Amino acid sequence: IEATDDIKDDAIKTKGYFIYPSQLFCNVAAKANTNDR
Amino acid sequence: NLARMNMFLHNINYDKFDIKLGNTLTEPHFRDEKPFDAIVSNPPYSVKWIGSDDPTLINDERFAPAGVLAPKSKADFAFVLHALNYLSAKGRAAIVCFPGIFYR
Amino acid sequence: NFIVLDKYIKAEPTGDSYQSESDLERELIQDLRNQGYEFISVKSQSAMLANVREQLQNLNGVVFNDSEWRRFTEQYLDNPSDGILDKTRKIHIDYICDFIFDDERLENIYLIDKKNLMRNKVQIIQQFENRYDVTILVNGLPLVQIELKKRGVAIREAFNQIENSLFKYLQLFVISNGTDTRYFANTTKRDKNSFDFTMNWAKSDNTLIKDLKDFTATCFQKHTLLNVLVNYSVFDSSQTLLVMRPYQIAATERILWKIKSSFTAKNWSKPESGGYIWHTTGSGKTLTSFKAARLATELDFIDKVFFVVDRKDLDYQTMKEYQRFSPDSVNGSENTAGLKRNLDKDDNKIIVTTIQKLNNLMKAESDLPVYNQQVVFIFDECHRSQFGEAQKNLKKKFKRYYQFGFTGTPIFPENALGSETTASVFGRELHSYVITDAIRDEKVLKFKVDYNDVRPQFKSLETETDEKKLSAAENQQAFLHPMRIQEITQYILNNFRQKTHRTFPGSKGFNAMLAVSSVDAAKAYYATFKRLQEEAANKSATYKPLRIATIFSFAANEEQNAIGEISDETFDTSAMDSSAKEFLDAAIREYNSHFKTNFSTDSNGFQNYYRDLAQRVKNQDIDLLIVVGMFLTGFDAPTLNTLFVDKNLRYHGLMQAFSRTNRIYDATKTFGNIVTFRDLERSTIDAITLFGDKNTKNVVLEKSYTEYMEGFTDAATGEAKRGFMTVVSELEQRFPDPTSIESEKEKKDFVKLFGEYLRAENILQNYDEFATLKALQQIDLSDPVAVEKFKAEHYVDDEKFAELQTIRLPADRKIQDYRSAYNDIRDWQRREKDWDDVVFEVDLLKSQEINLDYILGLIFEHNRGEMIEEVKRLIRSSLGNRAKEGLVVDFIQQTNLDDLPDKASIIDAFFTFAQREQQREAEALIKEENLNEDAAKRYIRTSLKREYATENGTELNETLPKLSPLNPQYKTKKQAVFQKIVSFIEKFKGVG
Amino acid sequence: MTYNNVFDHAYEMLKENIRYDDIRDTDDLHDAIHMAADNAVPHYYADIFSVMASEGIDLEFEDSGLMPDTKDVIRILQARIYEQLTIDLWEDAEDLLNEYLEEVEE
Amino acid sequence: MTYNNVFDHAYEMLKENIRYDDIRDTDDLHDAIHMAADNAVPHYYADIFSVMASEGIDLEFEDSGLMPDTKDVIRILQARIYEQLTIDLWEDAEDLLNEYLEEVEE
Amino acid sequence: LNADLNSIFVAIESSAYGYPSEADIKGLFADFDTTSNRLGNTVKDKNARLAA
Repeated sequence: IEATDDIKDDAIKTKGYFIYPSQLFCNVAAKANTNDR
Repeated sequence: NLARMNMFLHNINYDKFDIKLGNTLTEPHFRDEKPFDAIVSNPPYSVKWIGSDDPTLINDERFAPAGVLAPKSKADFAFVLHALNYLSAKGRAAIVCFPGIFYR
Repeated sequence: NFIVLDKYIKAEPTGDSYQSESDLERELIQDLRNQGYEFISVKSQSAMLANVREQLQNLNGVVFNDSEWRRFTEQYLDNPSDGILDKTRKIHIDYICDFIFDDERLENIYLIDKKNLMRNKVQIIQQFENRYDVTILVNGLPLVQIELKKRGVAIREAFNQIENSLFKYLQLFVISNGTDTRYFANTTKRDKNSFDFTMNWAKSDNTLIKDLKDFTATCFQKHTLLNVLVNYSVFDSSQTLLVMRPYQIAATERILWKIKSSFTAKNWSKPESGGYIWHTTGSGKTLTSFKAARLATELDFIDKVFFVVDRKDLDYQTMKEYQRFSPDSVNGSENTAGLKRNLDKDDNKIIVTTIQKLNNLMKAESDLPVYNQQVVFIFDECHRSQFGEAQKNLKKKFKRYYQFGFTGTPIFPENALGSETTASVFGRELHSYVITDAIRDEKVLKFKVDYNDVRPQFKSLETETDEKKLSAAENQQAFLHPMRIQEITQYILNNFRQKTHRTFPGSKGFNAMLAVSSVDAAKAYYATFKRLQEEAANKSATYKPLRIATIFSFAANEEQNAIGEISDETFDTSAMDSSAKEFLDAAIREYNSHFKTNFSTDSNGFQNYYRDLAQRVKNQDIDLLIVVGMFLTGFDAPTLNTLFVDKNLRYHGLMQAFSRTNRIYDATKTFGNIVTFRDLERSTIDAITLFGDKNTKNVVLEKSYTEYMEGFTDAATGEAKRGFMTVVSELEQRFPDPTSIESEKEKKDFVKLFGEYLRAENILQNYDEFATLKALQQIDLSDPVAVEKFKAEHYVDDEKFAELQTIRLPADRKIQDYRSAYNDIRDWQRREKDWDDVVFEVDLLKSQEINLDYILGLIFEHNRGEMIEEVKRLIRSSLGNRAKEGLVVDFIQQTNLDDLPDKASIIDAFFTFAQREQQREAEALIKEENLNEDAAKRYIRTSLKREYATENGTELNETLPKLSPLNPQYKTKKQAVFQKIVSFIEKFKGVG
Repeated sequence: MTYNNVFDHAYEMLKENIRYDDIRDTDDLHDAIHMAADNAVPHYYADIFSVMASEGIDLEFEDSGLMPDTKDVIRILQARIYEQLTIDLWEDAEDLLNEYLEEVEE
Repeated sequence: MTYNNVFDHAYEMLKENIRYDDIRDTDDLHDAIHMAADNAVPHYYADIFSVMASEGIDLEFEDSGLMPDTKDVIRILQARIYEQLTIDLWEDAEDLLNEYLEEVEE
Repeated sequence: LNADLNSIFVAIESSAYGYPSEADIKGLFADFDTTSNRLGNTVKDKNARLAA
């Protein structure tokens, strides 16, 4: 998803966009619930 | 699960690259897709299954050209009878077995 | 008292309006309160838990504190990781918890009192808090979930409309809309395999009960609901909750009632005590006998339950009975001391044995200790080859038994040949499930018996009723006259592609059988095919021939039974004479010569030949199979719709013979074409007389030709159908013919009519006279060569010829016009997305496809630019070919017919031109959007090998040009390029 | 992974041999015992040690000549398993002299 | 009953010896290693087989001369356990050259 | 008690070990019979096994 500015993300999900990596990757967790987070 | 993440870690994509849970002998899938171009295997030793057959699969879809079917404790040569099924004329199979075959 | 009801008074509302879901919900709740289900109100998970606690304390008689109840809830009842399967196993296996009280004692907390069902307490709730749902609690645990739907929503789509903790306990989902009612088993699947399994509750004579009122009055009785949900549902291992169809639950409770009411009379071992179930063959008969035997064990006074079969099924049901472990029904061999050990190996007293092992038990031993106990036998597959003397031995050397039998082949006093009836052996017909019900259940399909009345020379012989002369006329004259065989064979080779829906080359079709009487007949039949395929090849050399084989061994061994069955055929190739063995070997050599095999004529080569022959029919390799006796009981295929008969099929060998056709496939296949060549209609009526009334032939077989031509009112369902010619008149007299459809109501009414037209046409195509009437549209007139060949094919005198000239079909170009209009409606209302009301007909229009071959044939044969319009509407007649419109047009707007020398070369010329423009258009699609070139080339060729595209498989998104994985992006040029490439792959689907 | 698991495998395999070969001479029966015996022994390290920590079989011998005079320890252990199984197949031969061959008469 | 249980017993016993004897010469330290080594090995059949089916220790050798040329199998196995423990007590000697003797200064 | 062959349920004997180990008068040498337990996987299998 960086492919670029902010390492630390936030709940800005805009879930119409969310289905595109769910088709592309189908491991679509969050922006604030990762192992770095 | 660890196999499904094993091929997930190595940057393999999403759509095609799968494992199905279950016994290969009793519930194979895919039958339809296809006679393959390359199968590899490493069947574990002593993977017995009750026969011979416990179902009516003596007259199954794939073990009919064998004539007789493999008993419980010698289930390794079941795999090779499974092996020539899912394989085209172009295909080749590289399987492994126990050495101790005289004629068994 | 039963739960599959015999007599039910059909109740009715007034109404009390029957439309809205609020109405259905209020009326259902009121009716369940009237049946004694307590209605409560719960607004939380915790109050559900408190109710559960109160009900368990009321049942078990124990009292908790908050410590014990917290430990029991967190430890057994509501463990958080445990999914749906764990809860279902807890209802069906682990329904007792060992529990340690705090005053240091151990008791057994039940959940479901499975031996006295009345002690359970039921409650009802609704959900909190869109859907309108009715949940039924058993002792506070939710098990049954009723959903309600909009009445316009068809149930097949209504199925597709799919904290907390206790709602993992659900078993039965009942779905309904006020009109239809089905019930699932624990949230298995989705639309792809949807209504394979969704049953309907019924009465005891298999008449379905569909509306919500009678379903509530009959299924939701407390006794019946608890008894079905607990005592008749198998949690098999694993991922399997099996709920029995109601004709099974019928037979099971008849069995147990007959036992439990014979033991009070103390009336064992005599032919009025037993009885028999008669199922159809192949409906899931294992589970019925399993549950009957398992509930037969758990009567207290019943000691031993034997479960006998015929050879050599024993290991298979020794698995299937063990699919719910563990009934200990083990018999590897008759160690007679080991068998009486198994008689003495106690506590699990269901025994699977052959008739041979029990037979030798009665032979060898004579004074066993078990012969005075309470013994219940259950039999299966009672064809009379291994059954006779063992019943006499069982009547001799036993003292107390009840014998029950399942069957598919009953015997009646209507039958004969010195045998003894089932009722004089078993007793009452306890309950039966015949093919008429399965027809009404839409599980199998209807018949169509036809007598091909075409030969006046032999009409006396093919209609004689004297069975003595039916046997006596077996020679080379009465049945094996050569012109008889030739005219039958000519009929087959002229109407094979018509009956089996192969009138079009791009169509799929089906394939048939051919049953004959003797081997000496069948040799002449196969040689006649062998000669006439050559003679047909010597006329045009364009005729596609047929792949034909045969099999037969041995023999009409004994008389062995009553009238009248297929002889049980064995595998001894050495048992025949020299001639049939020689012919069989020659046929197998011709078989191997094309299929590249080495099946021999020993036991093993013939066995493997049979085991492959049953595989190659199933995937449309062989198109016709000459048959004496085989494949008439055990064979089963979904693409075999046609049985040609020259045989004396009688009473219920006839039913098995006809039943090899009508297994369901899709909306295209509708019923099974039996084409006979002897007098069999009276035999058919006399055979279906054995089932029941004379309404039966109005349900089983088929309506006549004129009744589909004209229109009728059905005496079976009270509908008023419109037939065919009325629909044809409605085509013209309701439309601005043919292509002037613009408003919404015009489009909707045209679809609603023309789908009915396609459906009626597909029913008509099996007939004879509609084939003649379609043949009349293609004739030369006059040209009495053509008219004489016409009347030679179709056997029409000139009065009937002019009469068929009177009746006017619509023009074929008009059919092209309306088909193209229907296809345009379909493609215009595929995009976005009032139209989502009527399902378009697809599978009919999925057929009649032209895969460019007949297109290139018309392009080659045309002489003489002017033809460019015609294909321009021929391409609008086939869905899935709309993109190749511009392709073929630009093939003929660039090259001339002089560029191609003949028909067979312009094919590869078209493929060459297609690839040459394909390369340029691929380069254009790459250049237009500046992609990742080799990556997108790999994507395009992969999608061509895969014949579609998708957003899945991110390598497409690896062809995104420089920067678009990012969230602040339009992601719209992505979808635009996706539309470009799906346009491209449709533009070349099938060429490469 | 008991000794009795291996003995059940050997018992089943010997039943297979006698059932499918119809051997009624006791010397050929004991040749079939030699067939089933090594064909039933395990091969893994931990399996052989878990069998040797189990009942029935003992570390002590019936014939020290079956030991190969060599430094291959699990060969010696597997020979000991072979030896205990040959004794237990003498007992199984006494069972199957009267178990299966009597019923097969048709 | 791992190998590491036996190694923990040997580690504890070697700590006892070095702690209560105050041995600061490495040859006498290895004599105390020989003291602790056989005093830590097990004696039962099933215990020795469960150690030999465990990790760390291998059937292969460091010196074949420790094998007694005899038909006493668990003597050979116990010698193998002794040998692997002597190697692991070389490592433990490398630990205890700097573990305990440094603190005791008063 | 062994006249009740395959009688539901188990815990009767767990009661029949409750009281004879009470016997608190005098000088017990009881507090004893607490090794018979419940496993087992299912309670019907426990009943069948203890009956065996």
